[PDB]
Amino acid sequence: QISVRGLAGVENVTELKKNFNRHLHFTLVKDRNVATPRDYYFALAHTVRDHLVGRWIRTQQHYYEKDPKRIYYLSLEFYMGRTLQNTMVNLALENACDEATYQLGLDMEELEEIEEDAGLGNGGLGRLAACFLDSMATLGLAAYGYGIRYEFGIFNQKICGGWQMEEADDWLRYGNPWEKARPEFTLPVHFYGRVEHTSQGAKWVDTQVVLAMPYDTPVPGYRNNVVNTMRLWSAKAPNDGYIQAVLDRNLAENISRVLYPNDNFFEGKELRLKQEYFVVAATLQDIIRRFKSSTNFDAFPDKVAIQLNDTHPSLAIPELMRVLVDLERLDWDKAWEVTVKTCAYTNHTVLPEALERWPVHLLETLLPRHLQIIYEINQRFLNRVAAAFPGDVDRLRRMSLVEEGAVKRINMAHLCIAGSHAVNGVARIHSEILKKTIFKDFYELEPHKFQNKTNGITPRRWLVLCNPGLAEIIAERIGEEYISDLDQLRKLLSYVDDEAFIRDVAKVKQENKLKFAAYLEREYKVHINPNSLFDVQVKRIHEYKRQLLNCLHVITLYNRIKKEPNKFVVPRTVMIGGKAAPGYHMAKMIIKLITAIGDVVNHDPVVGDRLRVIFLENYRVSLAEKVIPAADLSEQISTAGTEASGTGNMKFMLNGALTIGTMDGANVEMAEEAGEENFFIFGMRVEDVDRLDQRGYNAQEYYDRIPELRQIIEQLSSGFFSPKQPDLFKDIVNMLMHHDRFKVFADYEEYVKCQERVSALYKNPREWTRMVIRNIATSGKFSSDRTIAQYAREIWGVEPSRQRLPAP
Amino acid sequence: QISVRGLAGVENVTELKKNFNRHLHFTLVKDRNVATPRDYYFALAHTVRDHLVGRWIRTQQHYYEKDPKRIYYLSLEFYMGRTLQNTMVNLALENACDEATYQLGLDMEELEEIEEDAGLGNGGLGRLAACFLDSMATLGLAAYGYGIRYEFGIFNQKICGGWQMEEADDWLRYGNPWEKARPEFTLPVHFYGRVEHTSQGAKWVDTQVVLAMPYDTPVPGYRNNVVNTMRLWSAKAPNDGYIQAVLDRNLAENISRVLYPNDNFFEGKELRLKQEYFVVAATLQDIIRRFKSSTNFDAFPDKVAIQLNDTHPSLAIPELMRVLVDLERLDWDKAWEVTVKTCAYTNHTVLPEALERWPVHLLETLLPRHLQIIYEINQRFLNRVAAAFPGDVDRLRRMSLVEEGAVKRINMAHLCIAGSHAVNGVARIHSEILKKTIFKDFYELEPHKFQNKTNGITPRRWLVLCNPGLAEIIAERIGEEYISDLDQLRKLLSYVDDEAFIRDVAKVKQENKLKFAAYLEREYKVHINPNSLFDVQVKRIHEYKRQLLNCLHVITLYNRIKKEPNKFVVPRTVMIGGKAAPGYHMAKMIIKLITAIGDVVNHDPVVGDRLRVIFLENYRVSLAEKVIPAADLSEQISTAGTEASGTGNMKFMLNGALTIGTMDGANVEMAEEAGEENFFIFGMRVEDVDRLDQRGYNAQEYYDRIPELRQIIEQLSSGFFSPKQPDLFKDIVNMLMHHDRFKVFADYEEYVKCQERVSALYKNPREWTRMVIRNIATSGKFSSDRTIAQYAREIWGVEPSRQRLPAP
Ligand SMILES: O=C(NC(=O)c1ccccn1)N[C@@H]1O[C@H](CO)[C@@H](O)[C@H](O)[C@H]1O
Ligand SMILES: O=C(NC(=O)c1ccccn1)N[C@@H]1O[C@H](CO)[C@@H](O)[C@H](O)[C@H]1O
Ligand SMILES: *Cc1c(COP(=O)(O)O)cnc(C)c1O
Ligand SMILES: *Cc1c(COP(=O)(O)O)cnc(C)c1O
Repeated sequence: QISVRGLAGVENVTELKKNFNRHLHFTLVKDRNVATPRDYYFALAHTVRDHLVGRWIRTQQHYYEKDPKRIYYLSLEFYMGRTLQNTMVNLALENACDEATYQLGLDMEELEEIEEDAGLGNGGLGRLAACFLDSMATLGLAAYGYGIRYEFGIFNQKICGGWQMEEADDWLRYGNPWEKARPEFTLPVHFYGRVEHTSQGAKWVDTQVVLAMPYDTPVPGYRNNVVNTMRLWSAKAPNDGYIQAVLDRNLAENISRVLYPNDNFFEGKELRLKQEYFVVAATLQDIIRRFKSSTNFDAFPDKVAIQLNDTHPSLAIPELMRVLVDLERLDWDKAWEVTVKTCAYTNHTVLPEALERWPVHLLETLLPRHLQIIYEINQRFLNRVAAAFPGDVDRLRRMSLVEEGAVKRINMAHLCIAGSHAVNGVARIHSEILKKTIFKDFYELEPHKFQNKTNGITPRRWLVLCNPGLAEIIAERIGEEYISDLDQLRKLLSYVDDEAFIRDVAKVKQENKLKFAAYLEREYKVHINPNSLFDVQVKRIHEYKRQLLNCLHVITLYNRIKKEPNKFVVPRTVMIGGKAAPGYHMAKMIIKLITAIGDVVNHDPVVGDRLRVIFLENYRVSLAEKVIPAADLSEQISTAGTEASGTGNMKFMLNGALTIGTMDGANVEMAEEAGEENFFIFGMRVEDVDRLDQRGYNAQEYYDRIPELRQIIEQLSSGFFSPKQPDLFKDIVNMLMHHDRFKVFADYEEYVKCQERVSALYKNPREWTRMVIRNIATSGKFSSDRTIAQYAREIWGVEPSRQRLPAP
Repeated sequence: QISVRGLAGVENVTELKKNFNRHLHFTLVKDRNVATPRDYYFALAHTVRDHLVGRWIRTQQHYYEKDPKRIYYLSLEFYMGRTLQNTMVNLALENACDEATYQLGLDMEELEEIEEDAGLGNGGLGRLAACFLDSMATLGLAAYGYGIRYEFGIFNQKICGGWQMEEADDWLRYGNPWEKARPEFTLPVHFYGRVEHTSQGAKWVDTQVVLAMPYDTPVPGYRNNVVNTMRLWSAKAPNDGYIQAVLDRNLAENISRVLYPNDNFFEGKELRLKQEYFVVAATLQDIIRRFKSSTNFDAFPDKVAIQLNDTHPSLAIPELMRVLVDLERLDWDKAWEVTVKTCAYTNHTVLPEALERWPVHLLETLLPRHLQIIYEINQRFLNRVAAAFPGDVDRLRRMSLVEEGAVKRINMAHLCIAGSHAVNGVARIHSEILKKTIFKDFYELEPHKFQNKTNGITPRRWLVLCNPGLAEIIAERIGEEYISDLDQLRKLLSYVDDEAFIRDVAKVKQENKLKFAAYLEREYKVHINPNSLFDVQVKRIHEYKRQLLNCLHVITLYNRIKKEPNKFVVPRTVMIGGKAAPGYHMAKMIIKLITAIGDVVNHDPVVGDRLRVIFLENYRVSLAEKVIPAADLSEQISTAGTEASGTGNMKFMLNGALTIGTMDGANVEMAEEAGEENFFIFGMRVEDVDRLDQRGYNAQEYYDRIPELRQIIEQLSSGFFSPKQPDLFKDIVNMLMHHDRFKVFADYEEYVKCQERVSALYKNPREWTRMVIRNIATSGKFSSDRTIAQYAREIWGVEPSRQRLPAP
């Protein structure tokens, strides 16, 4: 049908049809009389999977022969979403499969909807890992993603009476056609026990053993015949009254049972610590085994790079030391040199409550040898600090890996910096903040360690897959090369005054909005006006992300309409979605508030279809692929200095939405690339927040001086949005008035004014679209291909390649 | 190579090779450079499985079109063993696959050894179900086996210091290529809750829900293109702080976790009750659904037969009543008529400690509606007893389904008889004992209900598969038709004086013994003399099976040798094997005794290779297939009246061993078929046991009057067989002397004398072999094809058919 989806050749279509029928018969054990749509999905998935296999085997064989430096990306989260369409895109099979299925009397799009999301992540950090795997394969790097195969991913969110309910995400129920179990490569992981000191070094004995069984998933590069591996570990009990002993095997296997959904607040739970060590110990054994199958660990850093996705796999540092010292019998200093040159650490937040600080007593019981190694690392590190800054006793306590207090804790971030040759933030402003504030002491000691690597997204999933209409109109003008070289989008600037292109851009957006408007009715029974401005804020629910500020604007628009009903206003559909961490009370209250506002606004006859407020249920990767292409306005309104980067922001920019946002995280670089004239920038900068903190933030001041703000708080307090429970939102009002860490009121005025300017531009479709073109055209920097090339050259010491491997 | 293994045609071999290579590549994601023997096994298994699929789909389609009466075999145990070779045999693919694998440079026999046993049973009852499935498919019956997919089957037995250790049987670790998960046919099962009475009947409310997910395994008939289904249910939690709720799903899923290994003593554990209801509730829903997919339940018994394998699925009776009365709204009397005509019950023991008597309080909590239904069944049943035997108040209490006492219990056997149109024992003597003793009252009320169905074994697994050498020499003389018509073996009587055949029979036995002798060295590092008489007792360890009597004979032979060292004795290898239930202390002591005897006997230089005592570790179906063809003497020495049938006895008879045995279970009919002159029959008959019980059994009498017996007990007591722990076997001596329910001493003299007669015949190879031929030739009655044809005609009301379905 469309050019970017590849050729539908006579031989390929015929071959796909017959392999489809073979799988339906032999693999699923069905015939056309009993087969359900789910059966058809699986037959197609198996058919597409077959095309990966040859390439997968020869890619790994190629790495064995060429022996390049291997990249190991360690993460507790891989937020993969669906695999079928992505695989078709990367193999150039989409049109052929669409044709083959059409001839069998099936709709491929309908079959795609059957696939479960692989929801093995919370949000941005997990999705970054997924985009990174795609880019590493596309750039021909010998890269492996290592994590945990959770049998339950991020919970499915149900909204019941306006409240979030959590439901188990049983994503493996019907099977996963993409993974291959590798029980033959099972490895032991040790827990508890105690340390003995012999004449020949320390020995970790009397341990409990849990088995780590790998499952391999193929990661295809974009049309280069490269297929890399994501290896996820599953926990298994070893085989050695009777009934209870068998039933107690569950305790060992609980390690890989469920993803921790708490992305706001560090909890210090033993099971989470077990998960972190489990992935680290199994992965490092696998790495060392592969390295030996090429005795001298001097070349270890020449052949291995380990990237730590936040501090979650930070135990890699003392585990590598443990193996090198205790098992390989290397001396401390040489083992340390190897460890530092091998490891690199990526930080994803500056918020102190999110930072991992493990109680010493927990590490003492679970990982006694690792604690001893951490103490030794700390002693030697502090000796270096003391020699560099003699007499600076406070610096010593500030930089210690061991934090003092009621409970002694290990600061995992300090451990990561000490044991890594590179530390990076995820956007320029974030990386600067690391050097100036939370890691200032470390920067002063080792300035060379600190880098920036601004985040990106893959344009395969986030343009070609989810927005084929836009990908096509772009390809018509500038060809197809931009898909793996997104900087080529700049060529679109010479079309900003092209009347045909302006019309095509706006048409693609309109089609996307109608498509999503119909999706909302068919699956959720909600009616929206597709002519309205689609105002979208989708991301996890956090106080810092300021969904509450959005809520205040919504109520402001409603109150203005009620005050002057017969005045024209630009119609809006305000959509907010995202999950709240199960333990986060305030975030759960925020969801309730959103739905409560919707209940009043959506049923006011005076409002009509001029304003609609919808809470987008169960926001996840598959939903993002639908809503983002449909959006007109992207809300990126975190308090300056709090969102390390954001990546949702980049997805919207690539897909033809304009951005209203603060100068926070990657928003700064986005505005810089597009030009500030082409962004809706408002609010305090980082410096303004700092000034207000020195003064002391007093919310009462804003309440007293802004009558429109006062009215909203009075409505919240009095029970306007909750007639049956008048004090329902007292916690929210209290926080806003007395305990607001994120200064919602301080940005309110400028936010509302800026929103008026958005409405003004939307009244002029031609000038709106021209600004959109200026955004899409400058979004190239935010490809994860760029990000990964920077990691490769500046951290891992490897060269990317767009050259294809020979096709089987 | 050999005729009975089928044709190895040029096209079939070429096709098998290419499909093997396809699976290795696409299914296993391997190439010849990395592939292990396990990979090769799986590639072959998938290749063979492909040949089943077409036949499986068209068999089920055939049943849909023809709508025959369906047979549902309900069992908590299916002891299947390995599937690969059995499938090749039944599809006539063995030679073709042997050739195909040979040309790929692989040994098929070596690959067969990689397959895990499906050990979903304890012993005879579980293996009977497996043989029955094979025969039902071979006889063209529309039959379904229903059970539980345990993730852990019968434990693997390790012997450590002479003691049994239990190891979890993780049979699914590497995957099961034979099963097909059917998550789309998942059904809810209810537990706990309470009963409400509305105007319109009873309602079971506030229940806990566990999901039942089916897994289907193909059951191929012997060369008739019939492929039936074994459906096994797996427990799943429904999808609806947070972390713990997810982890607690294990509690629901524990239902299908592990097979109860206690085959000696009923325990009354809640988890076992849950397992029993789980299989019953899911199965009955499936049956009713299939019946409706053909409103009037009058025809239900015309289209459905449910066979209860012991009382384990007895809840089928009140569950069917529950569904018909509470859900379908049929009146009680009509529902009862349908239930009785649908259900039939098979009893497998007379030992009172094995009989299921569930505490009322357990049923009250777990299954409150079922208890109410059971009480109502009981009331109406006792009203019939009272009308038939007026004034007989003791009969009323004896026949009650409710047993009185400290704890009230439900007698599940009484429930089964009341609710079934047919009750059968498993051998003629057993069925008679049921009518005369434990179910005498029920027989007097309803004589027409009581039947015999003598057990059998499948000659596919138990001759063709495990003893191809013997199957071939038989086929040379009488053709191949006997394999599905075992009565044809009688034709072999005209070869009893044939010198060529005598030589061939003895040669096949010698080859089997050398094969097994080498197996013992290669896998267990034990040396045996292949010229010795192979004296074998393999079966679960129970007091009633009298492994202890065998032990006494062994010690007698040892003591006789030590007394007269330079006298000639027929050399013997005495092999004993079998598992003890984990809680059965005496059975565990018996295993220790056997190994302890071996430790003394096997290392006595004066004995040499004239006597060897070996404990066969981890006895299971795959081991049975090896040892039985190698045996010369089969030990079937249970106290008369205690072994309901036995089936191991039949396996040995078919494979060319002579039998030393009591007149118990099926031994009686075996001797009858072969002639008593051709069996080594000894010991008390049932009547003799009864006479001794009236007198009172005094073991001291035997100890006082038999000097050889006295010496053995003195050796046991003094610590002759346990020098370091002199009183190790005091429990055994105490039981034998004071508390022996099974009268070991009473059969000792005749046993030893009879064993002398065995040794005498073994000295004359020609006459030994001629007696063997007389046994093999008359073993036809003991085919499960005969057994199943009798069930079909006399209980289920269906006609068997040897006619083949058209090949795809
Ligand atoms: O998503 C997360 N963390 C978590 O999900 C998380 C999970 C467990 C504990 C702490 N945390 N972090 C996000 O990472 C993205 C990628 O760099 C950035 O764009 C976002 O600015 C950042 O908030
Ligand atoms: O094997 C068993 N029971 C068990 O395994 C068992 C399991 C649980 C509870 C009670 N029991 N029973 C056996 O059944 C065979 C088939 O009819 C007969 O040949 C044997 O004589 C009989 O002992
Ligand atoms: C991109 C993405 C995120 C990250 O969004 P931010 O706005 O950067 O927090 C979270 N969840 C999903 C499903 C995503 O796709
Ligand atoms: C046949 C068989 C049995 C039954 O043997 P009996 O001697 O009849 O108790 C038990 N276990 C296995 C593995 C069998 O094959």
